[PDB]
Amino acid sequence: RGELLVSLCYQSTTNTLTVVVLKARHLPLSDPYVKVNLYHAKKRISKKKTHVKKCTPNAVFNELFVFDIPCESLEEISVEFLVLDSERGSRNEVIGRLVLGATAEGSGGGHWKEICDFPRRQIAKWHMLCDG
Amino acid sequence: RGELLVSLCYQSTTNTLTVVVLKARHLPLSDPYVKVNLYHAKKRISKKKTHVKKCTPNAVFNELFVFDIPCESLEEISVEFLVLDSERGSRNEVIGRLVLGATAEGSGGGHWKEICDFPRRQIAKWHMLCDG
Amino acid sequence: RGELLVSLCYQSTTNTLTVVVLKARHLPLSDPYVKVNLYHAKKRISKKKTHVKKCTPNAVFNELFVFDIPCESLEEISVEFLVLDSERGSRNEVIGRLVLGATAEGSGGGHWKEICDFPRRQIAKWHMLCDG
Ligand SMILES: [Ca+2]
Ligand SMILES: [Ca+2]
Ligand SMILES: [Ca+2]
Ligand SMILES: [Ca+2]
Ligand SMILES: [Ca+2]
Ligand SMILES: [Ca+2]
Ligand SMILES: [Ca+2]
Ligand SMILES: [Ca+2]
Ligand SMILES: [Ca+2]
Ligand SMILES: [Cl-]
Ligand SMILES: [Cl-]
Ligand SMILES: [Cl-]
Ligand SMILES: [Cl-]
Ligand SMILES: [Cl-]
Ligand SMILES: [Cl-]
Ligand SMILES: [Cl-]
Ligand SMILES: [Cl-]
Ligand SMILES: [Cl-]
Ligand SMILES: [Cl-]
Ligand SMILES: [Cl-]
Ligand SMILES: [Cl-]
Ligand SMILES: [Cl-]
Ligand SMILES: [Cl-]
Ligand SMILES: [Cl-]
Ligand SMILES: [Cl-]
Ligand SMILES: [Cl-]
Ligand SMILES: [Cl-]
Ligand SMILES: [Cl-]
Ligand SMILES: [Cl-]
Ligand SMILES: [Cl-]
Ligand SMILES: [Cl-]
Ligand SMILES: [Cl-]
Ligand SMILES: [Cl-]
Ligand SMILES: [Cl-]
Ligand code: NA
Ligand code: NA
Ligand code: NA
Ligand code: NA
Ligand code: NA
Ligand code: NA
Repeated sequence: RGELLVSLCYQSTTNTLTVVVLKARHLPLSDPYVKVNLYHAKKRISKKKTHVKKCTPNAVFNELFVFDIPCESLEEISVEFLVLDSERGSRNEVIGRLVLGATAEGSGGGHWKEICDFPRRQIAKWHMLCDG
Repeated sequence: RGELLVSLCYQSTTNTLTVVVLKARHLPLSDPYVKVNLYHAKKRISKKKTHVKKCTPNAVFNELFVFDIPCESLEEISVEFLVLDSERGSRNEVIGRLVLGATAEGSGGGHWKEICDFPRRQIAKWHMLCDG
Repeated sequence: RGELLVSLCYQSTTNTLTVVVLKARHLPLSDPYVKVNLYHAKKRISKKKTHVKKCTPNAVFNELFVFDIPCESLEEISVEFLVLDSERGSRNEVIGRLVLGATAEGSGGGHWKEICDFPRRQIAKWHMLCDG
């Protein structure tokens, strides 16, 4: 399913979280874009999406987004990244998915821990994409 | 007048200020670029400009600039951002303006305070543009 | 030989180094790209390259790379940047070179010192390119 490079920074004193969708590579040619959903517990509270890159298994997005965090910490916040193939005339297929959050299974888990442990530091990591 | 997303980082021990013009959105189609002027008190001491994005109310610029700061603090330094419409054959019109500095009125004010309070941290914020 | 703007951040607790190739200017028109080699002592342990920008003495690359550092510090690590002209049908010529490392001669030297002195801070600097 490929890999996705993302950078996040938690502005702890101002309750914002900045998320940069940097690049994807080794995607399963597709016309990728990335959708970013922000959840508070299980409720989606915000969504963003990048521009689409045409016909390529590797795509530089470089898109920074700013999220408002409606609570005093990231404990119940999670971020969902969806790499989708833009296709006219049909529903866009999910190429891969990545979740970061306090209970996220590994990759996503450690990156989120670091984000919470180091507020105000932008941290970037490559993650393997899962089925979505 | 739209909005402009910018990130700044004050390298206090080396007297440089890095300014990233990230994106504009909801611009009043125009062919936007952004000009960045740096002032020490009321004297312009440096200027930069981005490339132009063609025919669009939303534009990803992603342009980082490095400014030399000729004094030991940011107390008398201010940064002026101008979103302009590139038009051949006439003076380019100012679509909107944003000022950050110690006496700047609100948005620009708080972002600058944070920049001075947190040297070496890159901080990004959306700002409403004013008439210019 | 022109100049190259690069930003680096040493994630000291996780042994990764993030390197952003931002822009080149005043290049000697060429079709520039940048190759980035990582050395541990004198052995190349990783390599990356940007996309190429066509026919221009100034080029925005904005490419972030993540390097694994196989040791506990940056003492014996160095990073080599090569600005090359992409040319079909012949070996691509090196337009300029830049080295950052503990024993690097000046520019590269001070930027690397700052990188080691300020782990987790992304630091950006313009450097003059040398013959390569
Ligand atoms: Ca808190
Ligand atoms: Ca498609
Ligand atoms: Ca599926
Ligand atoms: Ca000072
Ligand atoms: Ca125009
Ligand atoms: Ca006006
Ligand atoms: Ca160490
Ligand atoms: Ca060429
Ligand atoms: Ca040579
Ligand atoms: Cl790889
Ligand atoms: Cl979607
Ligand atoms: Cl969705
Ligand atoms: Cl929503
Ligand atoms: Cl939706
Ligand atoms: Cl945003
Ligand atoms: Cl937290
Ligand atoms: Cl990584
Ligand atoms: Cl909006
Ligand atoms: Cl202008
Ligand atoms: Cl002006
Ligand atoms: Cl000037
Ligand atoms: Cl001028
Ligand atoms: Cl970009
Ligand atoms: Cl600059
Ligand atoms: Cl200050
Ligand atoms: Cl904001
Ligand atoms: Cl110059
Ligand atoms: Cl090469
Ligand atoms: Cl090489
Ligand atoms: Cl290698
Ligand atoms: Cl090689
Ligand atoms: Cl990489
Ligand atoms: Cl070190
Ligand atoms: Cl510099
Ligand atoms: Na939000
Ligand atoms: Na579709
Ligand atoms: Na300057
Ligand atoms: Na004009
Ligand atoms: Na590596
Ligand atoms: Na060649």
